[PDB]
Amino acid sequence: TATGDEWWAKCKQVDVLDSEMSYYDSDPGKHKNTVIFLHGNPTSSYLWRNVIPHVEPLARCLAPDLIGMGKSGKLPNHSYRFVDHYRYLSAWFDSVNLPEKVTIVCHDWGSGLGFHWCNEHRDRVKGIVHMESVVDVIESWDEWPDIEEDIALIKSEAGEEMVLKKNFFIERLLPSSIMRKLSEEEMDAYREPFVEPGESRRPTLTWPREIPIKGDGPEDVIEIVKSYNKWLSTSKDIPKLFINADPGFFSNAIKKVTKNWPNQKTVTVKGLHFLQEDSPEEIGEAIADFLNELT
Ligand SMILES: O=c1n(Cc2ccc(O)cc2)[nH]c2c(Cc3ccccc3)nc(-c3ccc(O)cc3)c[n+]12
Repeated sequence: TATGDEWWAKCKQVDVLDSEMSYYDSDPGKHKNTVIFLHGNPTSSYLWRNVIPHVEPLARCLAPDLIGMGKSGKLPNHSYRFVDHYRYLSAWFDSVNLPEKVTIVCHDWGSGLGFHWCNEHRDRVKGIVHMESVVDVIESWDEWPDIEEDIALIKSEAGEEMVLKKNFFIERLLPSSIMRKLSEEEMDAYREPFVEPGESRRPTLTWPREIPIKGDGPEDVIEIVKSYNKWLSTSKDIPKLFINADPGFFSNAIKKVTKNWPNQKTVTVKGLHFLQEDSPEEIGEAIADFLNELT
């Protein structure tokens, strides 16, 4: 239904350091909860468009486009590592009138950014809802989807060609992990940030190169994931909602990683990796119920 123009015309923009980030912000009013939605690779705030209306009745809902993605600014040095994204997203957090306690709803690399933000601002966290999330370092490939060889390929010089020239993540990976078929308006919304070939597509390539593989990953990312995984593994006072996807992609592995995490509820919905496009109403209602139980 809702087109890219329709969605981004509901969004605001805010200067962030040298650049600017676009974001959805629900209409100002009286509200008891503030919920931030973080997408990952290769999507944008558009990914939450059908989830958010089920949470807005009870929360101010923010959804930023990460730097270089959606309608946020492109960085001239083309450097979009995890640590760069966190720099701009942290500044964004500081610029949108957040109350003292927020709930984070995150997905894919958005969960990596959000988990790290929560671990660094533990006093600001009311709750965490996560799905298909970066919950741990990948220490043995046998407990995870078998993408070892794909990651090796994407780290190779063939990565530049697959992504920058052929837009592999948008054109092949994205539709392959959505059970239904996206309308052309929906698929154009995901295309829009990356229509120009070359370095405009750089974030969708840098993101998989950051994947924290023990002994094979960037060590700044590994150290961050290890530290937020330790903290999460005993976060007794942080109510957590793991939305498990069936069949999912990482969902099976995440179930095993977090089986002994305290204060995590699990709700299951139908979907592959981009579960928001297959079960948005179930995902939004679960978040609504989760916030309702918080009070
Ligand atoms: O880093 C990657 N994350 C971040 C992440 C890590 C651990 C975790 O628990 C959660 C999230 N995710 C991916 C995905 C996921 C996906 C995207 C779209 C469709 C299907 C699957 N797929 C790849 C990849 C797949 C083929 C390739 O040829 C190259 C890369 C890489 N990552």
